[PDB]
Amino acid sequence: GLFGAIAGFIEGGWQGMVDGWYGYHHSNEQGSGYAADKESTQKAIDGVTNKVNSIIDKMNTQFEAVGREFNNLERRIENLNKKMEDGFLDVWTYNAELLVLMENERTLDFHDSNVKNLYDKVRLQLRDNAKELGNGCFEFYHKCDNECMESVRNGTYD
Amino acid sequence: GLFGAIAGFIEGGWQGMVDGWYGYHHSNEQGSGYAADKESTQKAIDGVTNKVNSIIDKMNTQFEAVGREFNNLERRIENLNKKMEDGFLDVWTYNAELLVLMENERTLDFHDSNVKNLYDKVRLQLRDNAKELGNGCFEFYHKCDNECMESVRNGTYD
Amino acid sequence: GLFGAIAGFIEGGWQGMVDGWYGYHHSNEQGSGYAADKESTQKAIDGVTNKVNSIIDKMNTQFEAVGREFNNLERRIENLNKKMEDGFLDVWTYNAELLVLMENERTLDFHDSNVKNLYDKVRLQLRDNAKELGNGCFEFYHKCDNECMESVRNGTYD
Amino acid sequence: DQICIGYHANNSTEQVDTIMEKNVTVTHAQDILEKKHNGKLCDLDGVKPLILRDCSVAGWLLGNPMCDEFINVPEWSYIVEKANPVNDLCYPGDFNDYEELKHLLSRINHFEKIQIIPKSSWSSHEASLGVSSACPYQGKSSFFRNVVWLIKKNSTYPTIKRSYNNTNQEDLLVLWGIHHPNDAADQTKLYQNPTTYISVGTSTLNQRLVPRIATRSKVNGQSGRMEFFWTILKPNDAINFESNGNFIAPEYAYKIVKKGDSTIMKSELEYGNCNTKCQTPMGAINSSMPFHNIHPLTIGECPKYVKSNRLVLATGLRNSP
Amino acid sequence: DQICIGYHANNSTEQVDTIMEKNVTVTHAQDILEKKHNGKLCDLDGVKPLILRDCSVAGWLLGNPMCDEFINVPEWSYIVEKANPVNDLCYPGDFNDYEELKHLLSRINHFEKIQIIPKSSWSSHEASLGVSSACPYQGKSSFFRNVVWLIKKNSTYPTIKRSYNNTNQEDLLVLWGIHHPNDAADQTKLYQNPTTYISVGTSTLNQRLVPRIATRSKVNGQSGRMEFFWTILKPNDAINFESNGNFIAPEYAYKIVKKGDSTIMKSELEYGNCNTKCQTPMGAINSSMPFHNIHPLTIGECPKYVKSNRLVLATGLRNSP
Amino acid sequence: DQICIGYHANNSTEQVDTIMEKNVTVTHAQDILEKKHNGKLCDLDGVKPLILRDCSVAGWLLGNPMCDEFINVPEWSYIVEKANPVNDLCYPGDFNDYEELKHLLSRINHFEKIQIIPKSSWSSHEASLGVSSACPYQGKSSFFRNVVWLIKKNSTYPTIKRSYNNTNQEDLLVLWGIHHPNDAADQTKLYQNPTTYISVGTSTLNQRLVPRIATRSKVNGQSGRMEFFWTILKPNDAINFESNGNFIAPEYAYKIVKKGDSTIMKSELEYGNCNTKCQTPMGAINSSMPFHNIHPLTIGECPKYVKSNRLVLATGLRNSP
Ligand SMILES: *[C@@H]1O[C@H](CO)[C@@H](O)[C@H](O)[C@H]1NC(C)=O
Ligand SMILES: *[C@@H]1O[C@H](CO)[C@@H](O)[C@H](O)[C@H]1NC(C)=O
Ligand SMILES: *[C@@H]1O[C@H](CO)[C@@H](O)[C@H](O)[C@H]1NC(C)=O
Ligand SMILES: *[C@@H]1O[C@H](CO)[C@@H](O)[C@H](O)[C@H]1NC(C)=O
Ligand SMILES: *[C@@H]1O[C@H](CO)[C@@H](O)[C@H](O)[C@H]1NC(C)=O
Ligand SMILES: *[C@@H]1O[C@H](CO)[C@@H](O)[C@H](O)[C@H]1NC(C)=O
Repeated sequence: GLFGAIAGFIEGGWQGMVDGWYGYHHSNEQGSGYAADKESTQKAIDGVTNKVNSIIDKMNTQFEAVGREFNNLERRIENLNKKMEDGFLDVWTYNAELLVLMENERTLDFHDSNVKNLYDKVRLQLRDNAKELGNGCFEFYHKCDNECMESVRNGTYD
Repeated sequence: GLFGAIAGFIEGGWQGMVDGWYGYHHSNEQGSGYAADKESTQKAIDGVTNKVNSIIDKMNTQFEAVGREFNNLERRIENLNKKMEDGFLDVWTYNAELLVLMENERTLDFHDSNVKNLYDKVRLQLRDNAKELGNGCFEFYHKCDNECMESVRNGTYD
Repeated sequence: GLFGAIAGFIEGGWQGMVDGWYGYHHSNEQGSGYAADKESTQKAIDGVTNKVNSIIDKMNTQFEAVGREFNNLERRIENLNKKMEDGFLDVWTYNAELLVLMENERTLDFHDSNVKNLYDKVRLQLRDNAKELGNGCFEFYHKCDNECMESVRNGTYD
Repeated sequence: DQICIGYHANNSTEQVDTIMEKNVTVTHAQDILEKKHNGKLCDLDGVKPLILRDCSVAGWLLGNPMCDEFINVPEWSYIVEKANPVNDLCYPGDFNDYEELKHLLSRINHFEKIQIIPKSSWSSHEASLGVSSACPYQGKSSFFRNVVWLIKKNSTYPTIKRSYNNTNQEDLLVLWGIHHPNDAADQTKLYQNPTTYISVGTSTLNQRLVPRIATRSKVNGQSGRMEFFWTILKPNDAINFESNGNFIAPEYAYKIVKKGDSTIMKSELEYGNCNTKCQTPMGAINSSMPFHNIHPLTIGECPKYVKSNRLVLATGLRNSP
Repeated sequence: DQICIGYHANNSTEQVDTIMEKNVTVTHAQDILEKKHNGKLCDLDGVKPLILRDCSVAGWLLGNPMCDEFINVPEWSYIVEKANPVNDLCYPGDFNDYEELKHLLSRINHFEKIQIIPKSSWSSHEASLGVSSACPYQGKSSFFRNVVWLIKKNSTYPTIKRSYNNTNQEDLLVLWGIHHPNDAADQTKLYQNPTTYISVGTSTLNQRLVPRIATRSKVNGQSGRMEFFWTILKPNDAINFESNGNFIAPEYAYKIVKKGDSTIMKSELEYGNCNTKCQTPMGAINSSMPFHNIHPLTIGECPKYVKSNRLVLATGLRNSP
Repeated sequence: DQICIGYHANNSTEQVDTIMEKNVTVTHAQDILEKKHNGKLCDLDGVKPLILRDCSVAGWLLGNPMCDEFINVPEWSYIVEKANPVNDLCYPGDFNDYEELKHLLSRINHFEKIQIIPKSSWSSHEASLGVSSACPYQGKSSFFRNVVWLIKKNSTYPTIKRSYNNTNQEDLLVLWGIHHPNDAADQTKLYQNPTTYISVGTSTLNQRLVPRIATRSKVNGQSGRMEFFWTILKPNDAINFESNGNFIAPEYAYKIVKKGDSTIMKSELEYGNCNTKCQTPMGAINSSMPFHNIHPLTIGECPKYVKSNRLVLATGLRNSP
């Protein structure tokens, strides 16, 4: 993906995080586990929900076909009528398939972007205090207990 | 935004920079103030101006409705004529509202991208010479006067 | 570009790399030269090929004009027939020119993204072992021979 | 001690398409295309359709004796007619401006049939011998129940001068016709007079019909032809008939009670005994999807129709194996 | 000592929409939709419209005496006609191929009216008694000023054989008509002869009109009907009339001087005494916007019409509170 | 010791457009618009077009003697007709429902011409004197080869009663006509009788034509007019003619052998002696491009038509100077 996080430098997702879309894994003497990042998950939920609503609403003004009949000596206009109705239905089928194709790609990149921004936020706080491992993880220099760990997730570390 | 700078790691814009779209704030013993970055602002102006022109020009070949009249026993074709004219106006209303929606989103992300690229350029020059604070700011290790300050903005620091 | 690599912090492309789209240049006591990065080049080839195919296929359901004739006292419907056929051809000309405009921009940004991701991958491995020069290059602290050099390209350095 | 940034995976098998890549597995997705119908014709907001079966719009309005089921029909939501209904125009001929009339019907939900010229009213002409073997009812030669085939009375056809003025508030659909015999002798036998005319007039209509006599192919054992005309009689307006033979006179005329959204849809399906909010010629739709791919021609509260096989939006992210 | 990267904010309150987010405040924006008109009908590039008021295109061309304002009209840019003009066809009837003629008008900017058959030219027939109370002028019974209601002269209607050949370079719009009386007696009183015809011919036209006699509703105190026909007479071509009664003869015919872009627009508005470069049936447009949402039917140099309430492009960036 | 990340440049001069920037030089690109044709009319999948040259669809079907080249034509792929063909309707007149017939032709690839009423069959009438100087063949006055101008035999025109029933499996295009003389004397000279009729009947047709006598402009030295009618005769159906003058009788009628995709295209071009898979009125197309900008009206396996001058997709990246 464009932002290099999802299936990039972070090789795979986490089956064990059911809590949200993005978050943290921590590991220390006291133990290990997953915490969803509530802020960026909720922003992501709003964004994707508004998009889906915008997509539906912009699509509710499509062409509506009407039944129309012509006798045997009105072949030209029966054909005009047919090519017109088929013409609009092709335009709207195109509009809908392409909008879905393009916005799917933007949705996947949005999640990538969100993951990278969260990662960078953590990187900016840890500074020289931790080794950037290369895989989404940071290895601390001094011991880091649960409330040290809670501190990073909070935005209060230093 | 996708690039994480605007209303991201840089919390807000600067009322005090009227000079351009992106730039610097400096603070030292001699004083403090704002300098627009002329290069990236001008690139941004060109980009956004070309876009608006492309948008207008691609939209100048729309369907033009024509007045057409039918007697009382030509209801079918009067209706065909109506559904055709309404049909094209709906397609073009859709095209225009969606183009605006999509390109607005790309314009906001373009500004974000520009801010992040400028920030990264400064980051690459400062190196270990300054503490990356996390909020758009870099804190110098040695004293940095106005011409030291001018040096970063210029691309000549080291 | 959005990702700041191509014609950004990496000032220009390499005439001397005919091997692929993205890759490395190395320089040490033993000599200097270019190696394409096969993985990211091949991913780029697939991506761009699928896009072009998707573009062609989504465009194969356009309006087809049909010859239709009207006598001297059928001017209204001859005109309806004309404005309908011209109407659809304008919609599809618009659809095609805009799809090309938008996807060209996404293709250039995709290459930028690929270059930046490859650069960041190398940055994460080199760590404190090398000076990030600012121009796409990393300057090693200890001597780095060909198999040290092969090691970075491989993803095995440390 | 280690902290990591990461993202959701799950057991999801849902796939979405992008311009660059196809069949991408995502943690969550939203299908927006309705692909199912019930395969039945149903009521629309409780209101039953007028389902003709074997009868045609012509057969119904003129009163083909095989279309007795539709002598008196309630308010309909929409109309259903087969591709080729057997019971149309039993005595062969034409229905003038037929398609424009079907078109008028798509904006009409209810007809009320009222007598305008009684069968008992004809004094100088025979009203009960105007039948044909082409239109049989219960074994006996009958005729279109809403018009009257007028014949000479004791070898005399006096010029008809009839007027109707529509007191009714509503608009009135008036049907009439003309008989085209196949030879000069049949003209004499039916009507006595040799060169005839039917003149019809309203405030807007100015018509004079003249019978076209010619021998032609026996359609339904019949060489004669009927040509049926219609008009919409405004309120406070009178329709004036004048004819000395070949006149198929209005007995009953339709009041148009209600004007509402409607269509005539083509279907070989019968009534399904269901209710729906969205009807297609293939079946009814019950969904909250924005799109459907069932059929272009719907009535009611319907999703937009597209020619797609699949419309699925990604909502979640790229799912890892 | 500290250096920071940052971006512009301001006091801007302008909002734009994106797919993901609505009402985003931006430092700068560009509205591209024209939402205003002046509410007037105006000249188009200095050139005044032909504003009929109460008269119709039929009433104008035939020369309804209440349409005297339009006996001689200058070059027009576009035409304006009300939804239902009172002054149309004062003597009731029909205008044959009327819509096709209105259509021809949208490609015509200037007419010059010339005499083709003088009123003084009729020798064997009365030309000054062909009037009606349905078309009154200054209290007196008059008639369509451009055609002539021809009557018998001293109880005799001799067959008319008239020819006109168009010397003019231009194309010529020739109007004529036929009277449909309501009984056999009125036929005699007006024309003497009982069964009549009007035959019209050009190089392309091959017409024979026959009067349809029938009693009908009194439209404007009149049971008789007029049916008006027209043709376009090419240069170097002759139009040949032949009739023995019921003939409404051409007096004046229109030369088509100019062919240019034009439309007939429907409006209840009167002349506004303004000039414009873009006119709609609701008012004139003066803007450099690429789009407008005023009305679909415009003439001139106009922005493209969309059904939007709002089209605003972001140019600057997300504005901070 | 130094390692760098970088990207491909080359000598490419290819440019692409984006919304933000125009004329961006890229290392690689893909043109998707076909801009070239050969400028010739060619065969379509080996199958030659019916190229009329100077003849019209009317001139061809009726059998204008100057259209002898098209007495017997093989299966065609598509038809080519000039904007204004000189050889149409040599004796002036009209072709009834002409456009609807041309429309039927776009769904027909092969005609086989068969005799329905032989010239030798006419007993009570003269069949060999029905010619005109308006339709000359080899210096001599001739006539439409597929219909017969019937005249009185020794000052007598007996009522014609002719029937044809189509044994053939196929559908049959039957052409006929009526002569409109310019005066009462020519009526007598040609047909003897003064007031005449032609009645045509099938299972669906119910026609009675009556000649319109009027003096009119001499088109091609001729004041008389011919009006040509047609029908499609179903299998197992009979066509019944009945006339006492002015009858232009069917000699030959067309069998419709093949129904296939076809069009009538307008071109001033002649046959090119080429083969193609995609034909336009301007020339043939040979490309694998998804798009072309040649002409809207094509036949065969064609790229989609757009009004563009340029459609180029970037594939590679921004090329450095
Ligand atoms: C994607 O999957 C669908 C159904 O699972 C399959 O029919 C299709 O062939 C696949 N497409 C590609 C390009 O692999
Ligand atoms: C037409 O001719 C065929 C073959 O003789 C015959 O079977 C059919 O009944 C005929 N139909 C009519 C209408 O004459
Ligand atoms: C956005 O603002 C407009 C006008 O300021 C308001 O009418 C609309 O309700 C707002 N939309 C949303 C989604 O809040
Ligand atoms: C029609 O009948 C109504 C009711 O008698 C009457 O008021 C009206 O004047 C009549 N109009 C005509 C044309 O007879
Ligand atoms: C881009 O190049 C084309 C042809 O090379 C030229 O005609 C056009 O003017 C250029 N466009 C711009 C905006 O410079
Ligand atoms: C019409 O009149 C012009 C001028 O007299 C003459 O040259 C032309 O031949 C005439 N044509 C006919 C059909 O009378």
